[PDB]
Amino acid sequence: LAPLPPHVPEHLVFDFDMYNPSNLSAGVQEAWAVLQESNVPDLVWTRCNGGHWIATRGQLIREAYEDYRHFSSECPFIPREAGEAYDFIPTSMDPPEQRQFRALANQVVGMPVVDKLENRIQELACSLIESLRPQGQCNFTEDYAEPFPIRIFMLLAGLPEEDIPHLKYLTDQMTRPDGSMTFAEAKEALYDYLIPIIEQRRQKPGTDAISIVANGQVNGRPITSDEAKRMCGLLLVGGLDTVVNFLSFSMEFLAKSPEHRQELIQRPERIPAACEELLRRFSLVADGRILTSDYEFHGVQLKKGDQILLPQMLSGLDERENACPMHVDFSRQKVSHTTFGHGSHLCLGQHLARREIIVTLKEWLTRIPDFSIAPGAQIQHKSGIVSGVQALPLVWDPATTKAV
Ligand code: HEM
Ligand SMILES: CC1(C)[C@@H]2CC[C@@]1(C)C(=O)C2
Ligand SMILES: [K+]
Ligand SMILES: [Xe]
Ligand SMILES: [Xe]
Ligand SMILES: [Xe]
Ligand SMILES: [Xe]
Repeated sequence: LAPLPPHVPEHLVFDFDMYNPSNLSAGVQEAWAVLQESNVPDLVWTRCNGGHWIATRGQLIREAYEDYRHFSSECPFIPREAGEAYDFIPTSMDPPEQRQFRALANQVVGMPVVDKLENRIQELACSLIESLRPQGQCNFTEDYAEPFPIRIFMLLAGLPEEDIPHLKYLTDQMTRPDGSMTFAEAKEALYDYLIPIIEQRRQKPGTDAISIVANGQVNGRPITSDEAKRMCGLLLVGGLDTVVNFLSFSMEFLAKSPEHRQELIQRPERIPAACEELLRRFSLVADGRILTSDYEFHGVQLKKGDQILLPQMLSGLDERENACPMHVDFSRQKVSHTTFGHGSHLCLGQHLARREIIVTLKEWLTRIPDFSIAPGAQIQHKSGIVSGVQALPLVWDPATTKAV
């Protein structure tokens, strides 16, 4: 616990630990949702992880993401030493500077690229699920959730699959550190990996995502090698952690809810709507901003340099945004969330993520329509910048499946 700063009033101190929150055994989303009980203010300070503000309601989260002149992305991670070392592009830049790098990043993960990968995405999903289907069981996080999105990303980036354990280890240290590595060490290891590859693909340009970034232009002038490395590293982290973790929350839910499986089996055209409602309920990202100056925000004096967590996860769990927010309703009329962020840093990979989610749901429910959590298993979650599921043992009767 870190000393309460002079300017923070005692009545706003809620000691939430974003990397190990108290109620984690109830589920990670439920654990973060304690910040939205009736007694907790819209905006609290925690003395954990070096001390920082935490906006607890959607209205505040949205407002702060919109207002980049006060809430800068120059230092977006907690703790402060991670935020300070964080220099990925475009996330560590504010508009106007940030904008030129988004266009280039859209070339490698945008909707036209998803469209092109659509065949290989469908093929991999079907191939992984068919391999599992006759077994009547799997360790879902390791047997599908990791390989499906990771192999697609490695394909797109033109990187060998033998590199996956190394890269996955590093990305995990940046979002859910286990203590062995600081954020800055993990980041420099990722850069060290990328540097020779970026140099090779600048000499010998190809079709892969690293070539496209490394040989690209930003508003009409050549990207530097340094800029290319800082963008490629961001893309790697996005590719190796987000969808991986979200698939496991979604499948855990479906494994526990037969009526929700039945709804999608009966009406598969609802799968896109169900993806969105699962993105609200099992939102999993929480990063933030740093104050560029002293600023009074919703009755609370913030000091220049203060860090504020603006949990993208919380907005759609907010009762004030969505009635009965812990209930999953595929017919929910207005699904309101900030799962893919908000403002000028809106997720660039969201079209790829939705596609992978939708393809997974359709292809899993076609072949393995009925499945359950393995008898006796208690599923454990983990919290951090991106929250996750430690393991997800599933079982089914093969007699109920169908090869397609
Ligand atoms: C379930 C899947 C995903 C979720 C929930 C998610 C969430 C987010 C969020 C909340 C942000 C904004 C962060 C901020 O404002 O500081 C973001 C940005 C970003 N994401 Fe995603 N993401 C997902 C998948 C992906 C994938 C697969 C990629 C592929 C590389 C990706 C690439 C990016 C990039 C490049 C940005 C930065 C945009 C900018 O700073 O201008 N994301 N993501
Ligand atoms: C918070 C994010 C999900 C977003 C894309 C990858 C991630 C970990 C970042 O550093 C920016
Ligand atoms: K920084
Ligand atoms: Xe990518
Ligand atoms: Xe990349
Ligand atoms: Xe899923
Ligand atoms: Xe389905």
